[PDB]
Amino acid sequence: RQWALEDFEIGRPLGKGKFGNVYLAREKQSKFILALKVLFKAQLEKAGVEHQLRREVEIQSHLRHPNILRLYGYFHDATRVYLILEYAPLGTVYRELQKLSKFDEQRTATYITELANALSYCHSKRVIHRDIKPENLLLGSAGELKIADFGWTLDYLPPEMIEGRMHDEKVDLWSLGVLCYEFLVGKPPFEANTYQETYKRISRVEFTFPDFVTEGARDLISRLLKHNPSQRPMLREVLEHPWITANSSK
Ligand SMILES: COc1ccc(NC(=O)Nc2ccc3c(c2)C(=O)N([C@@H](C)CO)C[C@H](C)[C@H](CN(C)Cc2ccc4c(c2)OCO4)O3)cc1
Repeated sequence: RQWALEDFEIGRPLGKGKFGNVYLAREKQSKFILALKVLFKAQLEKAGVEHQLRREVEIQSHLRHPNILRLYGYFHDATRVYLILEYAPLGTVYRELQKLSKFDEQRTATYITELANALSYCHSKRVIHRDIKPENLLLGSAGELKIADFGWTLDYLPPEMIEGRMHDEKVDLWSLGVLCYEFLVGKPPFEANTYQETYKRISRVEFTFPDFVTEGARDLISRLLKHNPSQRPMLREVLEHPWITANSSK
Protein backbone atom coordinates (compact mmCIF):
# COMPACT_ATOMS: atom_id res chain seq x y z
CA ARG A 1 0.00 0.00 0.00
CA GLN A 2 2.96 2.32 -0.91
CA TRP A 3 1.49 5.84 -0.48
CA ALA A 4 3.23 9.19 -1.07
CA LEU A 5 2.15 12.89 -0.71
CA GLU A 6 1.82 13.24 -4.53
CA ASP A 7 -1.06 10.73 -4.21
CA PHE A 8 -3.11 13.46 -2.41
CA GLU A 9 -4.52 16.88 -3.08
CA ILE A 10 -4.38 18.58 0.33
CA GLY A 11 -7.22 20.95 1.29
CA ARG A 12 -8.52 22.89 4.23
CA PRO A 13 -6.65 23.06 7.56
CA LEU A 14 -8.67 21.04 10.12
CA GLY A 15 -6.47 22.20 13.02
CA LYS A 16 -3.42 21.82 15.28
CA GLY A 17 -3.09 18.45 17.13
CA LYS A 18 -0.58 16.13 18.90
CA PHE A 19 2.85 16.75 17.31
CA GLY A 20 1.49 18.48 14.19
CA ASN A 21 -1.51 19.46 12.12
CA VAL A 22 -4.45 17.76 10.37
CA TYR A 23 -5.67 18.67 6.87
CA LEU A 24 -8.53 17.58 4.61
CA ALA A 25 -7.28 15.66 1.60
CA ARG A 26 -8.54 13.89 -1.52
CA GLU A 27 -6.80 10.86 -3.03
CA LYS A 28 -6.00 11.75 -6.67
CA GLN A 29 -7.13 8.47 -8.32
CA SER A 30 -10.16 7.35 -6.24
CA LYS A 31 -11.17 10.90 -5.25
CA PHE A 32 -11.63 9.48 -1.74
CA ILE A 33 -11.94 12.22 0.92
CA LEU A 34 -9.77 11.67 4.05
CA ALA A 35 -7.91 13.55 6.73
CA LEU A 36 -4.15 13.68 6.61
CA LYS A 37 -2.32 14.14 9.95
CA VAL A 38 1.21 15.48 9.47
CA LEU A 39 3.59 14.36 12.25
CA PHE A 40 7.06 16.02 12.41
CA LYS A 41 9.76 13.40 13.25
CA ALA A 42 11.64 16.09 15.25
CA GLN A 43 8.87 16.44 17.86
CA LEU A 44 8.24 12.63 18.14
CA GLU A 45 11.95 11.74 18.57
CA LYS A 46 12.45 14.68 21.01
CA ALA A 47 9.35 13.52 22.95
CA GLY A 48 10.39 9.83 22.70
CA VAL A 49 6.96 8.50 21.63
CA GLU A 50 7.98 6.17 18.73
CA HIS A 51 6.58 3.33 20.94
CA GLN A 52 3.06 4.82 21.30
CA LEU A 53 3.05 5.41 17.53
CA ARG A 54 4.10 1.80 16.77
CA ARG A 55 1.38 0.66 19.23
CA GLU A 56 -1.31 2.83 17.59
CA VAL A 57 -0.52 1.47 14.14
CA GLU A 58 -0.45 -2.16 15.39
CA ILE A 59 -3.76 -1.78 17.24
CA GLN A 60 -5.27 -0.11 14.07
CA SER A 61 -4.25 -3.21 11.99
CA HIS A 62 -6.26 -5.61 14.17
CA LEU A 63 -9.07 -3.38 15.60
CA ARG A 64 -11.95 -1.62 13.83
CA HIS A 65 -15.22 -0.18 15.33
CA PRO A 66 -17.95 2.28 14.11
CA ASN A 67 -17.28 4.61 17.07
CA ILE A 68 -13.49 4.54 16.70
CA LEU A 69 -11.70 6.63 14.04
CA ARG A 70 -10.07 4.39 11.38
CA LEU A 71 -6.41 4.73 10.31
CA TYR A 72 -6.15 3.56 6.68
CA GLY A 73 -2.34 3.73 6.49
CA TYR A 74 0.75 5.91 6.94
CA PHE A 75 3.92 6.98 5.07
CA HIS A 76 7.18 8.90 5.47
CA ASP A 77 9.65 11.29 3.96
CA ALA A 78 12.85 12.77 5.49
CA THR A 79 10.95 15.29 7.61
CA ARG A 80 7.42 14.16 8.45
CA VAL A 81 5.33 11.05 9.16
CA TYR A 82 1.93 11.28 7.42
CA LEU A 83 -1.17 9.55 8.93
CA ILE A 84 -4.04 8.83 6.50
CA LEU A 85 -7.26 9.05 8.56
CA GLU A 86 -11.01 8.50 8.38
CA TYR A 87 -12.52 11.98 7.79
CA ALA A 88 -15.03 12.96 10.51
CA PRO A 89 -17.21 15.61 8.80
CA LEU A 90 -19.10 17.01 11.83
CA GLY A 91 -15.81 17.85 13.64
CA THR A 92 -14.84 17.64 17.30
CA VAL A 93 -17.15 17.20 20.28
CA TYR A 94 -15.08 19.96 21.87
CA ARG A 95 -16.24 22.45 19.17
CA GLU A 96 -19.91 21.34 19.65
CA LEU A 97 -19.65 21.70 23.42
CA GLN A 98 -18.17 25.21 23.22
CA LYS A 99 -21.05 26.17 20.90
CA LEU A 100 -23.99 24.74 22.94
CA SER A 101 -21.97 25.28 26.15
CA LYS A 102 -23.60 22.03 27.46
CA PHE A 103 -25.67 19.09 26.18
CA ASP A 104 -29.19 17.85 26.91
CA GLU A 105 -29.75 14.45 28.56
CA GLN A 106 -30.66 12.79 25.19
CA ARG A 107 -27.47 13.89 23.46
CA THR A 108 -25.35 12.96 26.51
CA ALA A 109 -26.95 9.55 27.06
CA THR A 110 -26.52 8.72 23.39
CA TYR A 111 -22.89 9.86 23.36
CA ILE A 112 -22.29 7.83 26.55
CA THR A 113 -23.89 4.75 24.95
CA GLU A 114 -21.68 4.99 21.82
CA LEU A 115 -18.61 5.44 23.95
CA ALA A 116 -19.42 2.50 26.21
CA ASN A 117 -19.78 0.33 23.07
CA ALA A 118 -16.38 1.56 21.87
CA LEU A 119 -14.69 0.82 25.22
CA SER A 120 -16.57 -2.49 25.79
CA TYR A 121 -15.14 -3.59 22.43
CA CYS A 122 -11.67 -2.17 23.27
CA HIS A 123 -11.50 -3.92 26.72
CA SER A 124 -12.32 -7.39 25.25
CA LYS A 125 -9.29 -6.95 22.90
CA ARG A 126 -7.21 -6.25 26.06
CA VAL A 127 -6.93 -2.52 25.22
CA ILE A 128 -7.48 0.19 27.88
CA HIS A 129 -7.80 3.62 26.25
CA ARG A 130 -6.88 5.86 29.22
CA ASP A 131 -7.36 9.03 27.11
CA ILE A 132 -11.07 9.73 26.60
CA LYS A 133 -11.88 13.42 26.92
CA PRO A 134 -13.86 15.84 24.71
CA GLU A 135 -10.69 17.03 22.90
CA ASN A 136 -10.23 13.40 21.68
CA LEU A 137 -13.74 12.96 20.28
CA LEU A 138 -14.96 13.53 16.73
CA LEU A 139 -18.34 13.14 15.02
CA GLY A 140 -19.12 11.18 11.84
CA SER A 141 -21.65 12.10 9.19
CA ALA A 142 -24.73 10.91 11.24
CA GLY A 143 -23.66 12.71 14.46
CA GLU A 144 -22.08 9.54 15.90
CA LEU A 145 -19.06 9.68 18.26
CA LYS A 146 -15.60 8.77 16.98
CA ILE A 147 -12.68 8.28 19.39
CA ALA A 148 -9.60 9.68 17.61
CA ASP A 149 -6.90 7.39 19.10
CA PHE A 150 -6.62 4.02 20.76
CA GLY A 151 -4.89 6.14 23.43
CA TRP A 152 -2.52 4.98 26.22
CA THR A 153 -4.08 17.30 31.91
CA LEU A 154 -5.22 15.70 35.25
CA ASP A 155 -8.92 16.43 34.70
CA TYR A 156 -9.93 13.03 33.25
CA LEU A 157 -7.49 10.79 35.24
CA PRO A 158 -8.73 8.62 38.15
CA PRO A 159 -7.16 8.52 41.66
CA GLU A 160 -5.22 5.29 40.91
CA MET A 161 -3.32 6.91 37.95
CA ILE A 162 -2.93 10.30 39.67
CA GLU A 163 -1.04 8.65 42.56
CA GLY A 164 0.79 6.06 40.40
CA ARG A 165 -0.93 2.99 41.94
CA MET A 166 -1.88 -0.14 39.92
CA HIS A 167 -4.74 0.46 37.45
CA ASP A 168 -6.88 -1.58 35.07
CA GLU A 169 -9.78 -0.92 32.67
CA LYS A 170 -11.89 0.68 35.43
CA VAL A 171 -9.79 3.73 34.54
CA ASP A 172 -11.91 4.29 31.42
CA LEU A 173 -15.06 4.00 33.51
CA TRP A 174 -13.92 6.86 35.72
CA SER A 175 -13.25 8.89 32.55
CA LEU A 176 -16.80 8.17 31.36
CA GLY A 177 -18.15 9.54 34.61
CA VAL A 178 -16.07 12.67 34.13
CA LEU A 179 -17.20 12.94 30.52
CA CYS A 180 -20.83 12.39 31.46
CA TYR A 181 -20.69 15.23 34.04
CA GLU A 182 -18.93 17.62 31.64
CA PHE A 183 -21.42 16.96 28.84
CA LEU A 184 -24.31 17.90 31.12
CA VAL A 185 -22.69 20.68 33.12
CA GLY A 186 -20.28 22.25 30.65
CA LYS A 187 -17.09 21.68 32.68
CA PRO A 188 -15.34 18.62 34.20
CA PRO A 189 -16.24 17.69 37.82
CA PHE A 190 -12.76 18.26 39.32
CA GLU A 191 -11.95 21.51 37.53
CA ALA A 192 -9.70 23.94 39.41
CA ASN A 193 -7.22 26.74 38.60
CA THR A 194 -4.02 24.91 39.43
CA TYR A 195 -2.69 21.41 38.75
CA GLN A 196 -2.09 21.02 42.46
CA GLU A 197 -5.73 21.75 43.50
CA THR A 198 -7.12 19.55 40.70
CA TYR A 199 -4.94 16.68 42.05
CA LYS A 200 -6.34 17.22 45.55
CA ARG A 201 -9.94 17.35 44.21
CA ILE A 202 -9.48 14.04 42.35
CA SER A 203 -7.64 12.30 45.24
CA ARG A 204 -10.62 13.05 47.47
CA VAL A 205 -13.36 12.72 44.85
CA GLU A 206 -14.74 16.19 45.58
CA PHE A 207 -17.52 16.93 43.06
CA THR A 208 -20.86 18.71 43.52
CA PHE A 209 -23.87 18.82 41.17
CA PRO A 210 -25.70 21.92 39.92
CA ASP A 211 -29.44 21.79 40.64
CA PHE A 212 -30.49 21.08 37.02
CA VAL A 213 -28.62 17.73 36.92
CA THR A 214 -31.36 15.11 37.44
CA GLU A 215 -31.50 12.25 39.99
CA GLY A 216 -30.90 9.63 37.25
CA ALA A 217 -27.81 11.49 35.99
CA ARG A 218 -26.35 11.93 39.51
CA ASP A 219 -26.90 8.24 40.16
CA LEU A 220 -24.88 7.09 37.14
CA ILE A 221 -22.11 9.68 37.71
CA SER A 222 -21.94 9.05 41.48
CA ARG A 223 -21.38 5.35 40.64
CA LEU A 224 -18.66 5.88 38.04
CA LEU A 225 -16.65 8.31 40.24
CA LYS A 226 -15.86 5.93 43.13
CA HIS A 227 -12.36 6.09 44.61
CA ASN A 228 -12.37 2.29 44.73
CA PRO A 229 -11.97 1.05 41.10
CA SER A 230 -13.80 -2.22 41.88
CA GLN A 231 -16.97 -0.36 43.03
CA ARG A 232 -17.30 1.21 39.55
CA PRO A 233 -19.97 -0.46 37.35
CA MET A 234 -19.30 -2.84 34.46
CA LEU A 235 -19.76 -1.30 31.01
CA ARG A 236 -22.97 -3.40 30.57
CA GLU A 237 -24.35 -1.87 33.85
CA VAL A 238 -23.84 1.56 32.23
CA LEU A 239 -25.62 0.43 29.03
CA GLU A 240 -28.49 -0.91 31.21
CA HIS A 241 -28.83 2.18 33.43
CA PRO A 242 -32.46 3.47 33.66
CA TRP A 243 -31.31 7.05 32.94
CA ILE A 244 -29.33 5.75 29.91
CA THR A 245 -32.19 3.57 28.60
CA ALA A 246 -34.68 6.46 29.02
CA ASN A 247 -32.67 9.16 27.24
CA SER A 248 -30.55 7.36 24.62
CA SER A 249 -31.77 7.06 21.03
CA LYS A 250 -29.01 4.52 20.08
C1 LIG B 1 2.95 9.62 19.25
O1 LIG B 1 2.25 8.46 18.81
C2 LIG B 1 1.02 8.64 18.24
C3 LIG B 1 -0.10 7.92 18.63
C4 LIG B 1 -1.32 8.15 18.04
C5 LIG B 1 -1.43 9.10 17.03
N1 LIG B 1 -2.65 9.43 16.40
C6 LIG B 1 -3.08 10.71 16.17
O2 LIG B 1 -2.38 11.70 16.30
N2 LIG B 1 -4.41 10.76 15.84
C7 LIG B 1 -5.24 11.90 15.85
C8 LIG B 1 -6.33 11.92 14.98
C9 LIG B 1 -7.16 13.00 14.96
C10 LIG B 1 -6.94 14.08 15.80
C11 LIG B 1 -5.85 14.08 16.69
C12 LIG B 1 -5.00 12.98 16.70
C13 LIG B 1 -5.42 15.16 17.65
O3 LIG B 1 -4.32 15.68 17.48
N3 LIG B 1 -6.26 15.52 18.65
C14 LIG B 1 -5.95 16.59 19.62
C15 LIG B 1 -7.02 17.67 19.67
C16 LIG B 1 -5.47 16.13 20.93
O4 LIG B 1 -5.19 14.73 20.94
C17 LIG B 1 -7.59 14.88 18.73
C18 LIG B 1 -8.66 15.62 17.92
C19 LIG B 1 -9.87 14.72 17.64
C20 LIG B 1 -8.08 16.20 16.61
C21 LIG B 1 -9.05 17.12 15.88
N4 LIG B 1 -8.42 18.12 15.02
C22 LIG B 1 -7.06 18.57 15.32
C23 LIG B 1 -8.88 18.45 13.67
C24 LIG B 1 -9.64 17.36 12.99
C25 LIG B 1 -10.91 17.66 12.51
C26 LIG B 1 -11.68 16.72 11.81
C27 LIG B 1 -11.12 15.50 11.59
C28 LIG B 1 -9.85 15.20 12.03
C29 LIG B 1 -9.08 16.10 12.72
O5 LIG B 1 -9.52 13.91 11.68
C30 LIG B 1 -10.65 13.40 10.97
O6 LIG B 1 -11.65 14.43 10.92
O7 LIG B 1 -7.84 15.11 15.69
C31 LIG B 1 -0.31 9.84 16.65
C32 LIG B 1 0.91 9.61 17.25
